[PDB]
This record gives sequence, C-alpha cells and structure tokens, in this order.
Amino acid sequence: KKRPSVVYLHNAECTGCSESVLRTVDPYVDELILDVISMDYHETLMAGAGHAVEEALHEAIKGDFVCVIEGGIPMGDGGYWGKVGGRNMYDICAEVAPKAKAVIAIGTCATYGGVQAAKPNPTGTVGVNEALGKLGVKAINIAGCPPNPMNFVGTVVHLLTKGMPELDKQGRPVMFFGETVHDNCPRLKHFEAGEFATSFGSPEAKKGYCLYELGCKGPDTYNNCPKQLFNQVNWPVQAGHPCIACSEPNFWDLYSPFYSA
Amino acid sequence: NKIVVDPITRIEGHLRIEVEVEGGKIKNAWSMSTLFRGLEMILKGRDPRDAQHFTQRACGVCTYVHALASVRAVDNCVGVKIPENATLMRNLTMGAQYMHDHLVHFYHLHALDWVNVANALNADPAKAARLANDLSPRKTTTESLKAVQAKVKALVESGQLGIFTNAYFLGGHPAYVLPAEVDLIATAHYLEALRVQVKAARAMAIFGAKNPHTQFTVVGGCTNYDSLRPERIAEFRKLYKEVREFIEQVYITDLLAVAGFYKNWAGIGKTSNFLTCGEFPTDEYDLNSRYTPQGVIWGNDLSKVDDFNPDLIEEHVKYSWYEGADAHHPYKGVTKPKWTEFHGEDRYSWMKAPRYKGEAFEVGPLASVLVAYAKKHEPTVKAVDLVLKTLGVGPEALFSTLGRTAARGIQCLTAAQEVEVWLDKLEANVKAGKDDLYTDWQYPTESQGVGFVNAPRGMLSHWIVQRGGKIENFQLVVPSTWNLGPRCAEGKLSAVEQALIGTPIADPKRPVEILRTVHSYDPCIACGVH
Ligand code: SF4
Ligand code: SF4
Ligand code: FCO
Ligand code: F3S
Ligand SMILES: [O-][O-]
Ligand SMILES: [Mg+2]
Ligand code: NI
Ligand SMILES: [S]
Ligand SMILES: [S]
Repeated sequence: KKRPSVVYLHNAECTGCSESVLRTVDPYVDELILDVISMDYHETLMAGAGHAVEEALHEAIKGDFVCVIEGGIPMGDGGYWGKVGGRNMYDICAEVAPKAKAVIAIGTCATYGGVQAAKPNPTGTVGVNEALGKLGVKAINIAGCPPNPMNFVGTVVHLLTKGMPELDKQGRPVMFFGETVHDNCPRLKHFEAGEFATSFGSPEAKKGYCLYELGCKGPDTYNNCPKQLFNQVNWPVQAGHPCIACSEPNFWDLYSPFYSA
Repeated sequence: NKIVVDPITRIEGHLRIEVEVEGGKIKNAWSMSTLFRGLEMILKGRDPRDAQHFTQRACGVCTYVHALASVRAVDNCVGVKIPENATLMRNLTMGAQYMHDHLVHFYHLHALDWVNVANALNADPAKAARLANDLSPRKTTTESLKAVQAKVKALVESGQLGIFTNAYFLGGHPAYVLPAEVDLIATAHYLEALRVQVKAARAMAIFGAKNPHTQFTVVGGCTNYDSLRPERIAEFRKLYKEVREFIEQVYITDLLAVAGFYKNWAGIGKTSNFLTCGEFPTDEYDLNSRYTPQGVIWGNDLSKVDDFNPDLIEEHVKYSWYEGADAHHPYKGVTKPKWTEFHGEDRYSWMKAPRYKGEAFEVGPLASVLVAYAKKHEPTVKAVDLVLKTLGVGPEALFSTLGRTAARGIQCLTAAQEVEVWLDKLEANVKAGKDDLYTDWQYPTESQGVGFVNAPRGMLSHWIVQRGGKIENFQLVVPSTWNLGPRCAEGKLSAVEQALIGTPIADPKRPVEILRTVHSYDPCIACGVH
C-alpha cells in the first residue's frame, strides 16, 4: 500500500484529456502508474466493470487520495444530462472531491466548462470550482484542450513532493501558465516588425510569417506550448495554424471566430 | 432475469448495458448511452470555419477524424479543390491515426477481456519466451519476461492492484482459458504497446501539430509547410517504420495467438448488414477513387456489393431522448433533447438510431474488410486469407465477435502498408519544387455539403447547410451512432443489441461475455451522441 492513491473521474468530456496523459514521457505512463502513483479508479483502463469498479471507488475514497476530474459537470435542469451507474455526475463529484487531500481539474472542460458550456449550453455544464466551491473544493486548474501532459504530471509530482503550487487568478499553476504563448513564439520577431501572412497560400505563409491577421490568439493565451512542444515535436503555430486560445476560460465564445483577429 | 453493467469500462464515454437472461444466455438487450453534450445545438448560427474546431471535440480518442469530416463537408459545400499535397497530408495523418487507434484498442481496451494478468505469475518464463519466439520474427529473451513477471508480482504483493482491482479474472473465471505462458506474453506486450503508442502519436503530430487534437487543416487544404522539410519527412518515416514493424510482428501475431484459444467466439455475436464509404481518396469528389473501397453488403452475402447511397440514411428518435418520433435524413436533421428517465416512454438512450433504407447496419473494420474482400482488394485478400488459414476456418467465421476483432487487425495492417506510398508521393512532389497546400475559395450565396470519413470505428459523415457564410444546420452521424444507437421506430435492434442475443453467460456476477462483444465494436459514446 506504498504508492500515493489517485482517483480519476470522467464527467462531460471527450476523453482527450485522458489520452493526453497517456502521452507522458519521463515518466512514461507505465512508470507513472506502476512506480509513482497508484491509479485506484479510472474508467478507461480498468479490467473489471459495473458493480466491481464502483466498489473499488467506494473503498478508495476512504483513504488519503488525490482526486482528478476530467470534463465539465452538467447542472442544468437537475443534472441528469450526464449519469454513471444511474447517478448524476454532480452527485458523484460532490461525494468524492471534498474527501481528497487535493483536487486537480484536468482540461478546460473541468476547469471552466469547456466545449459543451459554449452557447447556448443546453446541459447547463460548469467547471469544478464553480460546481463544488460551496462544498470547500479548491481545485488546481490544468487548462488546455487538452493540456500538455507535462503540466498535469508535473503538477502531480509537485503536489507529492513540495505541496500546493502557486496559482494565478484562474487557478492555473504559475510555473506552467505564467506567460502567454505569444511571449515565447518564434514568430514574435515578425509580429513586432509587421510581417504577417494574409492568406494560408501566400508566399508569406510559406515563409512562416506571423499568423496574427489570420486569427492567432497567442497574445491573449497563457500556456507553454512554444517552449515545451507537444509529443516532443511540434505545436500549432509551428505547423502554420493560429492558436485558438484553448487554455482560456470560455475560449469557445470569447475567441471565435477563430480565423479573425 | 436482469443483468446490468454500468459503467462499461475500457471504452470511451458513458455506456450502460441492460440484458435479459434465460437458461444462461442473453435473450434481449438494451444499449444505453448516458451522456448528452449537444454539439449540433452549439454549432447553429456559427461560422462554418469554426466548425472543425468544435466538432473535433466530439471525441479525443478518435482525434482528428471529426476535423477531417468537417473540412471535407465545408470544402464540399463551397466547391473547392484542394491541392494534391493537402490530400496526401490528410491521408498520411489518417493512416497514423489508424495505426495508433487500433494498437491501443487491442492491448489496452480489449485484451483484458481475454487475458488473465494474475495468472501470468504462474507462467514458466523460459517456456513463454520460446513460445514468443515461435509466434513472431523478433527475438524475445527469458530475462525480459521474468522482469515483466516481477513487475506484476510487486503489484499483487503491494495489495494495490490499481486498475486490476476487482477484475473479473481474479480468483479464476471459467471464461478465461488462456494458458499462463500466453497470459504472460500478452501482458509483456501490453506494457510495451504503452511506449509504442507514444511513437504513433508523435508521427501523427509531425503533420498534425499535436496529439490529441490536431491543428493543421483548414477549408481549402492544410497549413503545415514546416512539415515539408526533408528532416521532418525523414523523422515521420522512421517512427512510422517502428510502429509498423510492431504492428506486423507483435500485434497481428498476438491477435492470432489469442484468437486460437477462443475459436468458439466465431459462433457468437453474428450480425448481417455492412457498409462503408471508403477512405484515403485521390479525388475528394469521388468515393471510388479511395484506397479502401465504398460498398454495401446485405444479409451476409459476399457475392454482391451495392454502391453506397447516402440518400438512404435516416436517423430515428422513437427510442431516444429527443422530441417525438420522426426520422430525418441529416440535411434535415433535428436535435431537440427531451429526457424521460430510463425507459420512460420506453426511451433508453441519448443516441439517435441511424438506419439505411430502413434497415439496421454495422460499420467499422469488419464491415470495411468484408466489402474490400468482396471487391477483391488484394491487400485485404492476403490479410484475410492469412487469418483464415491460421485459425483453420472458412470466411463464415468472420460474421462474429471473433471476426470483428480479427478485422480490426487487418484494417490496421492494410492502412499501415499503404502509408509509405503517400509519403513518397508527397516527398517527390516537394523535391520537384511543388509545395502547394492550400486553395482559395469563396462562399456560395447558399449551399449544402457533406464530408465522408471512414474512421477507425467506421462510416462518419458531417452535413452542413449554410446561407451567407453562416451555419443553418450542421449534423453529425457517427460510426458508434450506427453500432451502439438504440432501436428505431420499426423496433429493430442495433448491431450491438443484436450481436448480444444468444451470448452465453458463465457467471452472471462477472459477465465478461458481455464485455467481449461490446468491446469488439470499439464503442465511443462521446462520438455516438455528440
Ligand atoms: S478539455 Fe478538451 S480534450 Fe479535454 S475533455 Fe474537454 S473537450 Fe476533451
Ligand atoms: S504567430 Fe501568434 S503567437 Fe506567434 S508571434 Fe504571431 S500572433 Fe504571436
Ligand atoms: N473512430 C471513431 Fe469516433 C466513433 N465512433 C468517430 O467518428
Ligand atoms: S490553441 Fe491551445 S495548444 Fe497551445 S497553441 Fe494555443 S494554447
Ligand atoms: O473513438 O471514436
Ligand atoms: Mg448527430
Ligand atoms: Ni471517438
Ligand atoms: S470554457
Ligand atoms: S478555415
């Protein structure tokens, strides 16, 4: 019973956040769950099903554990829009989250509400701190759609060894979310010089000019994409596409249309 | 006698299975999807160019595929012809997705229905290694299998089983019949595949910007000029070869090995109608230009393949949580949610019920492999013949849960084999100074368009109606909607509901037989409902 216990809940989500975790390197996911933590509940991966895993969750939340929540929590009209084993997702989270030693909201859905919370939000979905704040829950927000695997795993490690990290106003760990994408973008020199691509097929785009005039929201977006990269190889702007602000609260409505400034 | 499995694990999303049992076999079934998000409602009135970004978030497991379907639908309603390099790049990215998706499904989502990890501790490792060496061309040592055994041991002795907690196979289970040596090999490969999948997703990100959730497509083509550098192309190539070798040498051989011990599953989970739109086109306006072909098979009959006709699609809601009971072709799709509780008014799911000419169909790898086999697609013919000769069965064995599982492996293989072709073409184009990725386009005053994608789970289609550069209607009909949706207004069971009838249940408290059939469809509930 040596490794720290982690309980991982899936709510209103696309599971892209769970997948991003599988992309972790140093440690790799096998090292993470065999040597670093004990993954005591995770629906995507577990061998048993039905009643057997619900019993596992019941036992696990009696101990000292960290709670990880993926996806938004539907609260519209009583919250029946999302159910697991007959239970509304709100009730599951309300039971589990307040018991944890610490809670992590992974992905923009869990932090701020995400894609389903975009207008007109038919399920009345909200984020973790908005749903469970009255119960005393104060979650660390790992934002992104999905976040960089290093921002999640780095945060778990930090929690295990150093404690609660310092957060910004939106609950994001300052050690990862302290600067905008734009501050660290290799195309910053073009932006300041006024060197923009005006269409995706122009010589300027082929030359790698700044994408600001094609919609890029880097200047308003807090994340570490340019320096960290994804999958150790790439990131949106390097691949010629504007940033769509995926780590910002309400980005779906506040930063679209995506292809205009 | 009622059995309920909720939650179904090792899938994407929120599924509940209810079954009726009599004499130890399933006599009726209900496929119940229990999360609704409403992406179609959110899309209404928005900019068509935003669509691919919202719809990609339909699902993060089959990432990319909804963005593809959306730019294909908007490309289509606008009449643009994207350049050859965009077509090549998009096909390459889809190939990498097939490679990544099917690997993770077999080992990490499906295998635990067949493999008793705990029994791996009873394996003689030297004997397991020798068996490993008979199964595949790469060399395995006794020592590496001992290490794996040691890792499983630390886990069990720690008392923290983690994801193995309360497994159906703990304390023995009459339906798990693998010899300990095979359980050990499968477990070792399960762990190895966790590292291999990381390489498949990296390959994808070289063109796709990132995984999960790519960011390189636009209406009119692609944006990723950076990936056109010899260096980037060479880096894709090297990762692509490693993942391909693992698929060829470990995945496929593991699949046949395990299947061999479950030959009886060739008589379980039979279904009848199959369809696919095909994938990997040379001509974005002609399904018959596709590397894997479009086609429709009626009632298990492989001698006659009809042409896919998208005019024949209608989605039903009589048994789902939506208003009323009318069915609509997707250009006139309606999304009006209305909850009534489990079985209230007999309604039991947030999925609509897609029907083709009024009939229920199965889509996905088996369906895709059957059509290509019927049409004499040579790569598929060779792969199928190998499975069949290896298992000692005729083609009739394919119409089953065992066949559905084998077909996923074949689909993975035929895609991986072709990827090198598209890559060489892209490279040759670039070397010759042809580096176009984008074509300019303009909105018609008013138009409609449709994008067809054969995703790893099957036939995907996005349907747009736009006026003045604004979305008037945008509907998704997705492979798991077909496979796992509920009954239609005619009361016809869906592929998965029908596949479950007849299923034998050894232990009602641990009904692994239900998981085996459900997992063979590779369910995705966020996809199915959106
Ligand atoms: S934050 Fe994005 S990737 Fe994560 S669950 Fe939500 S939609 Fe999916
Ligand atoms: S491409 Fe985007 S993030 Fe980079 S400099 Fe331009 S506006 Fe800033
Ligand atoms: N593959 C996949 Fe996802 C489903 N079902 C889609 O489209
Ligand atoms: S879209 Fe998201 S992944 Fe980074 S580049 Fe922008 S924050
Ligand atoms: O996963 O679709
Ligand atoms: Mg739909
Ligand atoms: Ni999916
Ligand atoms: S959000
Ligand atoms: S676009």
